[PDB]
Amino acid sequence: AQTVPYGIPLIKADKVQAQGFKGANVKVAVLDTGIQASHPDLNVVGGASFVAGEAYNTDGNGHGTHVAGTVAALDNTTGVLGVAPSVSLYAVKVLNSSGSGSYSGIVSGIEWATTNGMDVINMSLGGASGSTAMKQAVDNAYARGVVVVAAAGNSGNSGSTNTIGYPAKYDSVIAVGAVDSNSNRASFSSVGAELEVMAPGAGVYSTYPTNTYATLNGTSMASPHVAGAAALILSKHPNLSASQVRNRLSSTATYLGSSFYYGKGLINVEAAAQ
Ligand code: NA
Ligand code: NA
Repeated sequence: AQTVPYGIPLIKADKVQAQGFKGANVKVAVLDTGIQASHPDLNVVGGASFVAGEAYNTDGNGHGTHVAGTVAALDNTTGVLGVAPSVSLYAVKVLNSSGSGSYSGIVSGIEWATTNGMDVINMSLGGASGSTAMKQAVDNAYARGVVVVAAAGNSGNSGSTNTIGYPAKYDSVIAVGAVDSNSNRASFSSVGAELEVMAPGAGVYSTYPTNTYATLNGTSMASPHVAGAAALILSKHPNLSASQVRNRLSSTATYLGSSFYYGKGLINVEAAAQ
């Protein structure tokens, strides 16, 4: 009745969940295209909208509900299952239905999450260039205790070329890369020195607008696995700092190969949340 997306077992989320740690009472904001809050496998407690004309609890694109689903789709007898199924989900709409947003929508969205007490911030969005506003934004959210996790990018490797982008490029934000189910890197996964960890990314099946589920590809999909894993780490050890969580994710990761392609490795929430 309920589907267990290959990702959950691949990062050992099921192990920690069996320990009784499901991300409960941990606040998680998803800066995206909105969230089809009425979806039966999702529980959006609240959020804000920084895109004109669109509320925060609707997903005109689909990307948002998908990424929310990876982090916290309700542990029940329907749909899929999320990495941290008991987390407090927050929809922070910063991308419109085309999957585009402005530096100010995004900056406003981060500023809100930091103000409102979010523990983890997930950003499955990016761009070629950053901004002083965005950099200072993520720097504060991080310094204030938030775990900012961002997609690395989907530009492959152009040789020496660092295809990693903002917000992921910055050092207060964890840049996540995508591996398939065989634990191999994905052709689209951006490469660069600031690549931190690898989380499932190809063939990711999750919640999709209009009460259904779809399969997507992208580091957009890798990202919520880590935003998710940070939540299980925080529920189990709520006294940890963002740097302490970040370190556990990266330090216990399973080595796959060169960091310019894999960062420290594929993540392991069981060893991390140890
Ligand atoms: Na479910
Ligand atoms: Na980074």
